[PDB]
Amino acid sequence: PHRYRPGTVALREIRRYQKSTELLIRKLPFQRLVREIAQDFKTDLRFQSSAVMALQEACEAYLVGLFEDTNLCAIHAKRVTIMPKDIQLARRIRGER
Amino acid sequence: PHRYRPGTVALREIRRYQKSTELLIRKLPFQRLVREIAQDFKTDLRFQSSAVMALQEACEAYLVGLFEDTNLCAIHAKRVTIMPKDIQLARRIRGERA
Amino acid sequence: AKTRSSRAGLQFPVGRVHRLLRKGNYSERVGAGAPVYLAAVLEYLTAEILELAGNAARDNKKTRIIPRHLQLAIRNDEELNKLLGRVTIAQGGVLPNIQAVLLPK
Amino acid sequence: TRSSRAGLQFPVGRVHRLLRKGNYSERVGAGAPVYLAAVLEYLTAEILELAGNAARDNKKTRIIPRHLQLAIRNDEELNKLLGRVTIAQGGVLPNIQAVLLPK
Amino acid sequence: KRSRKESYSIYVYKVLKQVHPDTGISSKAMGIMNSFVNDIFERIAGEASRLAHYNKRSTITSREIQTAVRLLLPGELAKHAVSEGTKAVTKYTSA
Amino acid sequence: KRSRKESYSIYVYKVLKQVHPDTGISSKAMGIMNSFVNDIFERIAGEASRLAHYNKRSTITSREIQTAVRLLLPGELAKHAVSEGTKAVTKYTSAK
Amino acid sequence: VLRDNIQGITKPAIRRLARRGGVKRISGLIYEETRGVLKVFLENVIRDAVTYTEHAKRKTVTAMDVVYALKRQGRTLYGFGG
Amino acid sequence: VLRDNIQGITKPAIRRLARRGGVKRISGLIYEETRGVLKVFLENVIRDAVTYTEHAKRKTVTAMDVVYALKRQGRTLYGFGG
DNA sequence: AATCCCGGTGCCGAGGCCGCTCAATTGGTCGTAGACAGCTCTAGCACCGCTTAAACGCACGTACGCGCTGTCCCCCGCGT
DNA sequence: CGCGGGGGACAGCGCGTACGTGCGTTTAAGCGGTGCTAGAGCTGTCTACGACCAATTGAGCGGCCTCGGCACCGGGATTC
Repeated sequence: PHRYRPGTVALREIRRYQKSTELLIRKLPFQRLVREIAQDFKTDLRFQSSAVMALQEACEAYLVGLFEDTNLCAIHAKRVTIMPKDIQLARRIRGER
Repeated sequence: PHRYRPGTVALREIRRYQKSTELLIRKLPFQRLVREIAQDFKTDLRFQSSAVMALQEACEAYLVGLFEDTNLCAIHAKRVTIMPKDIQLARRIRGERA
Repeated sequence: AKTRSSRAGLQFPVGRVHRLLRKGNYSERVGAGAPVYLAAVLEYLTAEILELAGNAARDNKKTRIIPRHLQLAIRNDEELNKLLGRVTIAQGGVLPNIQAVLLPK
Repeated sequence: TRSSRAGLQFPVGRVHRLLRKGNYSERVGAGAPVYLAAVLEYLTAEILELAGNAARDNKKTRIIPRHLQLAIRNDEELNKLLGRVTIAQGGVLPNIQAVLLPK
Repeated sequence: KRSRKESYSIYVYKVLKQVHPDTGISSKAMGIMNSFVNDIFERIAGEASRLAHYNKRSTITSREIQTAVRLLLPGELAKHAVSEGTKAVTKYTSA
Repeated sequence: KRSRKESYSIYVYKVLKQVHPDTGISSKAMGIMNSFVNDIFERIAGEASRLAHYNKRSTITSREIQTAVRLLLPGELAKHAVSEGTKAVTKYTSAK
Repeated sequence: VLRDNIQGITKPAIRRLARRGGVKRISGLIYEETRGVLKVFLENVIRDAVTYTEHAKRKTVTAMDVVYALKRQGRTLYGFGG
Repeated sequence: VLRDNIQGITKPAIRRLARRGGVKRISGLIYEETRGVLKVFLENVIRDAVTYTEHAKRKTVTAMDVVYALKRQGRTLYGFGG
């Protein structure tokens, strides 16, 4: 029936998620990842629910800002698509490596 | 006569200047630049020689490292030549540029 | 005028700031003017952010400042954005900014 | 002296003095300066080993700042600890990007 | 009867009512403002501590806070903050 | 007259003689080690100061210095430094 | 047992994070790369949060442990204490 | 009077710095771009150093003022009094 | 088509008051950090000229930037 | 999760030129030697300013309830 050209809904999603502040990772998969990573550090650990929310607020903010630098790396190479080489350039310059 | 292919002495200079540690900017031009910039903040100022040396050590290390990131940006664009766009991308990622 | 805040013409507590300065191991001795100066500076910066955040709330047809209004205010003001450059505002989001080369021609 | 009782070359008394003089807390435990002076001695340690090796690799018998820079920037963990540190008269590591080499 | 947890909420409400008498603030927004005040508190106080240590002073006076504001705040923000602080100290000293 | 400024110069020499008895050091390189020791001192002491405040304690004990080393130092450097710390503390209390 | 949990960070979830960052087109290799990045990030922060938690002689990681850890890495977080 | 001193940071001086940075080929517009960046770097550093000197009530900027300013900006320098 | 602005509804957190308490304020003593004037002695500035290594400027062409094209498939859109 | 096709990635090529290289010309950096005094650093006295202790007082917090700003939405307005 109707079909948007590729890039139209992507731009539409950029404006949508730059308007809101909600977390974009589903809470249960993220919490299971936190408990597993922490379990490989120390067994039998309990988490305040706010401690998981604090870890998710920072991680999403870190990845959002990282995707910003990643997007700039792609555009510098006259590209529109971000690639793993763009992330690694950003983290290298950031001093993260 | 005799002529090396373009890029050969550039590499000889890279190997040379990555082997040494002496400063690469002439000391007196750098010193006069420091005094001019400082005057625009406070008039009638004197500088310790070690303070200017500290400023030159820091600035050149900053510039050398910035040229490393700049070189990575040019290589990222399938290029061998560094360009102002590479510096602006590097500083943008560094958080210095907005 | 019994309070040190009224004595300084401030809304911020001079007494509490003087306490925190002593119970903070910043120096052996804390002058009498130091808490007053700091509480006023804290008050000025507070007013500067709430001014821009109340404006952002009004632009969004809102009477309450929510965290996004603080984020819009700080990241749109050059000096506020620099003062909080290494700061993360919870539930603040980002500024709408799409790069030019991504726009359709 | 407290350094000998702990088996250290670094001064335990000076470290205890600086810990109280520096407004870090009300009180400083008796073990804190010993522990801290041993860690300081161990890191001072770790740099002097790798910097003395660099001096020998460069046919020197005396450590100059470049030897300290070579030691730190070639060691992964020392380079991370001093990631935001500039070593005066240290220079850089010789490293030319590959695409710049003639083929 | 839960534990006393101090905050800057009452003063943020007061300043907000001076600048926006009909405007409000949510829980999360108040938590960020509380974290903002604590952050800038620690930044200024930390710089003041270093200044006193650099000059072998046992005292942090309003002069240390002033220079800390100059090193920490950007241009216009420091300018107004310096005047609003000196204004409060002058009043406090006389009365 | 004269003025007195302290530095770790004598202890770095004593430590240098351990790994490299046949190798010396310049004054510039000596000033870098002095900056290095001071900088690492500040970073551990500052981290230990926050540890005590976080847990509402007025004392910085070896346990605070131990935790500060594990937050600051990376992996193997930290394991090694904890070994030094605990060893020297044991030898010190066993020589009261 | 718990295993492979990093896959809980799904492809559409990484997509939404890229959109808020202003990303239009995403390569296929980004998703596994982003998982490695997030894991390194979580490892560095949780390591410090647990180190604080252990020093406090607790078995529960508090939000203050995370906030103190985020401030350690230079990624200060507002709205959860401190 | 003193005027145009930034040009004293010459083209071959910038070239040597780029060589030590591992750069093989340098655009012509690089040299003026590098002069603006170095100016901002020195501006931010010297501004903080002068603020330290003023607080010490001195007319001579010490290397410690420079060291303290570099540490402020997250560019710590060893070998000058750190 | 998809998204927006509008008028109605609805509920729970703001923003306010109640009253208790503990942090601030007040009045006061003691001593010391540091202000201040005095003094000396380092190093920072100035200036000059003999030397020459470095910088400047131009000429030449080589190989790299980038603009074009062409293909092939890797993401975007969309219904279930 | 799959389906289907569209445009972006990428590779190949070719043109146009900018930048590397070399030499001759030109400029001022570096050297070390001398002279001058400003300003740092050391020094020496007096005292004002802050800690420190005790006793009184209200500023500030938790606990409290009611109330309205706004999250929610179903319909109509608009803008790509």
